[PDB]
Amino acid sequence: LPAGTEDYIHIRIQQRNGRKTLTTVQGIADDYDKKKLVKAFKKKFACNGTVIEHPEYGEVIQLQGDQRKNICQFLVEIGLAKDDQLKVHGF
Amino acid sequence: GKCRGLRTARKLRSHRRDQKWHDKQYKKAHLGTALKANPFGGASHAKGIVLEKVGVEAKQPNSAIRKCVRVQLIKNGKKITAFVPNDGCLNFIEENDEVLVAGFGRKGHAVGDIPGVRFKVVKVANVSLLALYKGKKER
Amino acid sequence: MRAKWRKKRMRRLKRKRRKMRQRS
RNA sequence: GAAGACGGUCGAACUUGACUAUCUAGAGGAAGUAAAAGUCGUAACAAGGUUUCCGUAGGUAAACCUGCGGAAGGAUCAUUA
RNA sequence: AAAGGAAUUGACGGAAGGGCACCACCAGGAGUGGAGCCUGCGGCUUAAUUUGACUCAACACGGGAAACCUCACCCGGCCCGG
RNA sequence: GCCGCUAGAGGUGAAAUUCUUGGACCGGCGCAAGACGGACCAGAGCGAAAGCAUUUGCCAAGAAUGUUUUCAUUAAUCAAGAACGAAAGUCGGAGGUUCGAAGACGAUCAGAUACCGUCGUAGUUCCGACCAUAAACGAUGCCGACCGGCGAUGCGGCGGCGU
RNA sequence: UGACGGGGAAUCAGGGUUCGAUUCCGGAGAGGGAGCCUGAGAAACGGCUACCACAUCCAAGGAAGGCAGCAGGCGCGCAAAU
Repeated sequence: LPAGTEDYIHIRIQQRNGRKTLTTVQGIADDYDKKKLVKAFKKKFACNGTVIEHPEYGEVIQLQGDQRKNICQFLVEIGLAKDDQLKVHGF
Repeated sequence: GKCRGLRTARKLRSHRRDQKWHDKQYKKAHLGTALKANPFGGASHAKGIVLEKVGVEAKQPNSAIRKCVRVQLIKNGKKITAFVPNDGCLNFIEENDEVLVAGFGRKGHAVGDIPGVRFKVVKVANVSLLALYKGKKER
Repeated sequence: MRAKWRKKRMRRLKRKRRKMRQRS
């Protein structure tokens, strides 16, 4: 198994117009390769999303439509979790 | 254009013998697979034992909760869903009773406004629901 | 659904089914 | 002139092999058509905002997108010596 | 318990072509928008800052320029005109 | 490849990725490579349908018309069966100029792993061996008969002033 | 094949379609299969011999079985008489 993740993971969700929301993740890992786990993010959460390239930052993945809770479902289902590092910024 | 000569009776009859199978009532009543999947097996009624009482909502333009029962048949052991017809005729039924279940009136198709239910209950414990309903007999 | 892509998706489904059935 | 007995035949039945119908318990696992106040977007109908669709081949959460050949059910029945 | 075919009227278009109008531009004038002030509306506070109206078809509009009545609104009390 | 000028070329709604003082784009004379056959080209032609376009050959084949030629019903449609069948595709070989799925980048957008640009593999190209599907469309089976007109067009034949 | 065959039945304009286990004829079988005795006539079962299957009485040494005859009860059933 590869190395454990770095110190903290932040999930930020913001709004766009109508009935829609635009949700981000921040700071998963710098060590972890295969950062095209958007492909596993999109195909499990049933959402359109991608990674946009932000400098000196945590390789933000933006997904459309509200999943804060489904990230909690998926990350305890998979290896990388301690379940005290995930701070929810939902409104 | 048809084959219409004088010695051509075999072509006409072995045509119409084979294009009768594209007719749906002839295929559904003469192939034999309908009689094995039907819960009655070609009967008019079937006696069975009430498992559990359900309510099913009507289809989309109506709004009601139709009172029905889940019956398990004695004869072959399959489980059906039957509709207990009149007003207040749900209350005359205890569970684990013999009921005599007839079809709903459209011969294998399940319609009304009630989805997936084609059976209705005639009797409960050898007294019929008309006699129980009018106050002519008792339990 | 455009019927060619319904055809293509049942084509992919049958190709995966015949992949999973001849392992044994 | 009875029982029995060698042999002969007709031969039910049991024995271990097959193979082949009909129904049944099937842990999982993959699909539907309804229910229609869930979520993600708009692919189709207006030149539906990239004209649609057919055959095939590759890809992608998803409608779909792109290639090469074909059709108008097209958005032209026609455009000049 | 319809799915579909052809055809008519209508609505709609991110189609093609005409027409009208100073609630359109062009010829142009006084302006408005920047400035102090009356006044309405959005917010903010209040015990209350009552209220309807939000693109022409809201915002000097309720003929609404209210010191009491108006007067709905607040704080305290009489009153049957039960 | 050789010249001989120069600071931009390309591309787009706008741009950026790409190329360029080791000399690009444009101009000139040349060589070679592979694909392709414009304009003439039409509601015109041929083919069983798929399809088919530079010249001159050679190889067989065919509709139409003309016929006082011959045979004398040999015919129509087609279970079984077979031949061909665009493009994509698969395998073996040769070829590779351009286009171009997958892919790598750029930019448009909230997001586009789509349209829009730069480059590119497999393929497109040819010779063999497969596959037999298309909106393979006149969305209209084939043979025969009968039933109004009209003016041209392709081919073959006949008859008519003229030019 | 929820198939005994036929004379026939219910529908029916002409054509058809469907049904016929059923009182008349013809076949087949008496739980499943065999094999026989007598007799003119049987592969008889209100005859016999076994095997299979299921069942009754027993002093556990043995004995006897066959309603798809009329009535009747069990059971299966929506569904059939003294």
